[PDB]
Parts: sequence; structure tokens; C-alpha cells
Amino acid sequence: MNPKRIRALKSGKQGDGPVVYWMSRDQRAEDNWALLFSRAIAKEANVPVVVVFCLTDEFLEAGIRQYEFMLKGLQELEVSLSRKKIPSFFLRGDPGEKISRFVKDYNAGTLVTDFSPLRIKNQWIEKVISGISIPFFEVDAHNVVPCWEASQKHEYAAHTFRPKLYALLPEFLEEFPELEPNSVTPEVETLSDVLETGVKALLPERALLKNKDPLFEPWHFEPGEKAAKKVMESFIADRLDSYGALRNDPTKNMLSNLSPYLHFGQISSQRVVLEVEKAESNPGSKKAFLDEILIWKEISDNFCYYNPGYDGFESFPSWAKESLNAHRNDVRSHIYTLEEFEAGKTHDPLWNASQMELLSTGKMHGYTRMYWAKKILEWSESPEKALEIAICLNDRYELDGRDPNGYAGIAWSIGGVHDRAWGEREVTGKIRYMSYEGCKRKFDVKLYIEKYS
Ligand SMILES: Cc1cc2nc3c(=O)[nH]c(=O)nc-3n(C[C@H](O)[C@H](O)[C@H](O)COP(=O)(O)OP(=O)(O)OC[C@H]3O[C@@H](n4cnc5c(N)ncnc54)[C@H](O)[C@@H]3O)c2cc1C
Repeated sequence: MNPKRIRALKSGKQGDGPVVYWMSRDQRAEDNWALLFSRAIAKEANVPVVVVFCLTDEFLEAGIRQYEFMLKGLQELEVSLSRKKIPSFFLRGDPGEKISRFVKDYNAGTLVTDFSPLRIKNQWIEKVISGISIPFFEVDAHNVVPCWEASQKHEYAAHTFRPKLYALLPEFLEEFPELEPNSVTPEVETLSDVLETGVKALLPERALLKNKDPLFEPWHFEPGEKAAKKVMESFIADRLDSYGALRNDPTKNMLSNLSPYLHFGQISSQRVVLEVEKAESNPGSKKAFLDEILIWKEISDNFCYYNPGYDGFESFPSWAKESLNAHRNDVRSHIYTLEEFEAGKTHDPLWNASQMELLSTGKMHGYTRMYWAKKILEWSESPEKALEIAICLNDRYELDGRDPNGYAGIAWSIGGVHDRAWGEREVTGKIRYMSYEGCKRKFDVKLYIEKYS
């Protein structure tokens, strides 16, 4: 176990009770460094380990598609942890109040959590730190190389972060040790009831069409740690060989479809990389997929970790801020509202078809995500407005939304973060432009539009 994966958030006197793993980002029992580090500290203290998840008050800011995908995976996890003699406690409310109350009520000895560079997680950490007196650690269980170890600052381009991440791969890319069960079972409601009451509170804001029928189709991605592994094996056996050549074709289902499992932490990215590295396929197809799940995925954590305003105009590069400011007063060709974008009521059928795939499946194709966001910048009153619209629609309807990949992906499309300057156009400036005619020369746009009416 590498000690560089764990960082101390607060020092204190260790209690004599169970080590608490405050689970948040990585909701899985296998290949979890945070859960393994919690079990090792528990073994060294002759004390059991416990898992605590908090059902926050912010679930009403999303939809039913993410609330059901997350809770149905937690129901499977509670069984998996119970087979290892590990009990799971699911608290409802503010984690600044619940975690501090759970630590005091259960005489917690050490508190551990997984790493997340998002603002809402840092908000919880500040509230928990002020109300506990036991040691508090955090473990990077989402990235192969710890986010604070891959780079000590913000990397402005992928070609500057790639040699840093690959030079540390021989050290951190390793096999996971087996989770040891608790020696004996130690000494706040059923998830089925919390799922029922939460869905009932989310029903009025459910996405519906004119016939009062729901838009979301929940049969595209089955939640759970078991279904996540089956998707990973299917991608290696059937889709990995054709990933390098068809990853930019939305009419082909040649992607790994691992993002909803990677976001909620139902599968480990290090586990996927380990199986890809030992799989024999096209070298160009493996290089492209590892560049997305390692470089572009972990550089999104680096962007959110070293830029406090990662969701604001101030985090854009200086060349993009100067270019967008010089084109602020340029007359936009069209200006649509938030609901016009949300309902897919634009003049662009390719954009509307992209929005319909987001509304119906909760996972829009990777290539169309770049077109979908860049057109929001072209048809908004200001770059700040396009950021809010893109973040809203991405975090509301994407199953993998509310993730550092989304903010770093939106920042690349609108603010050119981790990009370079292109030909200067009006309105958009030097930001990389993506035209409708350019997409027709890349893939069958008529097939993608006809599929999502
Ligand atoms: C405007 C926009 C919004 C996005 N919204 C999200 C989002 O809400 N949530 C999210 O997790 N990703 C987002 N992305 C990144 C990317 O679109 C998705 O990760 C990708 O489509 C996920 O589907 P997949 O697993 O089938 O792709 P795959 O090609 O099979 O890639 C596998 C994994 O590599 C990672 N990856 C791939 N592409 C990227 C990328 N461009 N940036 C970072 N990581 C990547 C992902 O973790 C992905 O799961 C967004 C990108 C853009 C441009």
C-alpha cells in the first residue's frame, strides 16, 4: 500500500472505536484504496471498520435518473459489504451535521473519506473538520496516480501532463489486494424507503414529453458493481479493437459506456486500465482509449483541484479570455433561452438530436458533447451565460454529470481550457469552431438525427 495515496486532513487523538470510511465518490467494495486503507488502519488498531454514506439534501437538484442509478447500486453494495462482515450506515441530511454526530455517537476512532476536488465536497470537509476531534484522512481512490502527486500545479495542456502521468505509472499502476473481512461483526433507514420518498419528491420535475410519457429510458445502463464489470469485459472483447477508428462516430456504439459507473465510482479506472494493458488489440486503439481514461480523465481532476473557480470565466486561459472579451459585443446569429435549449427547440437539427439523446438516454455521445456545448457559446448572450446553461443541462440530465470530467470538458469547449488558439472568428473568437458541415464530412449526420426524433 503506497502512502502517497493518503493525505491527512486533520490531526487529532485517535479513539478506541471503529474506523469510519465516509464513502462519497467511490461507491464500490472492490478495488477501493480508501476502503482498503480504512481496513488496514482498523486492523492495526484492533478495531473494526465501518462504511457511512450520506444522502445529501442536494439530490433534488438532479433528476430521477441519477437518484435511481446511485441508490440501486448502493443496494447491491450493502449486500457486498455485509458478506465481508462490514456494516454500512446510510445517513440522510447535511454531512457536516450527520458525520460529526455519527462520529460522536459511535465513538469513532479514525475517520477516512475518498478524494474529490469538487466544491461541494470541500464544503462538507470544512463542516466536518470543525466538529470532530479524531484524526481525519482522505484517500485518492479515483485516479491511478494521486491528484496531488501527478502534478503540483495546473497543467495547461495534455502534452504537458502526459509525460508526467506516464512517468509515474510504473509506481502507482499496480494490482489491488483483497479486501480482508472484519474479524467479528461489530455493534439510518432502509434504502428502499429512501428511494421511494426521494422519487416521490422528484416526480413533479421529471422530464416528460407532450404525451405525459417519460423521456428517460433506464434500460440502456444497468447500475451496480456487477453490471459495471460486465460492461468493461464487453468493451474489451467487442469494442476495444474498433475504438481508435470509431470513437468519433456517434452513429456507432463503439464507446466503452463506462462513464456512469466511473462517475459514481461503481468501477475503478485503475482496474479498467489493468485489463486494457494486458489485452491484445490494435495498438492505436489501446493508445486512444488509455489517453482518455488516464490523461483526459485525471487532468479533469487536476483542473478542478488547482482552479478554485473551475466553473467560472476566470479559469479560462488568458488568450481565450482576451479573445472572448474582444467579441462580446458581436451580434449573435441566434439567442435561445434555457428552456429552448432544454427542449431541443433550436434551428440546428443536429444539436436538437444531440439534446434528445441526452434527455432520453442520459449519456450523450462523446463527439456530440463537443458540438452541443460549442453551439451554446455561439447562441448565448455572453460566455458567462453559456457556461451556466452548459453546466445546468450537463449536470441535470447526464448520468455522469456533476463530475470533474464535465466541468473540464465544458471548459475546453467554451473556454478553450487544455486547448490552443485557432482561426479568429466572430462571436466565438479564437475558440475551436465546430461547424455543421464539418460534422457531415465526419459521420452520417442524417442517421444520428433520425435515431433521436
Ligand atoms: C461538453 C462536455 C460534457 C461532458 N460531460 C461529461 C460529464 O458530464 N461527465 C463525464 O464523466 N464526462 C463528460 N464529458 C467527457 C466525455 O464526453 C465523456 O466522458 C464520455 O463521453 C463518456 O462516455 P464513454 O465512457 O462511453 O466514453 P469513452 O470513449 O469509452 O472513454 C472512457 C472514459 O474515458 C474518460 N473520458 C473519455 N473522454 C473524456 C473526456 N473528453 N474528458 C474526460 N474524460 C474522458 C471517461 O472517464 C470515460 O468514461 C464531457 C465532455 C464534454 C466535451
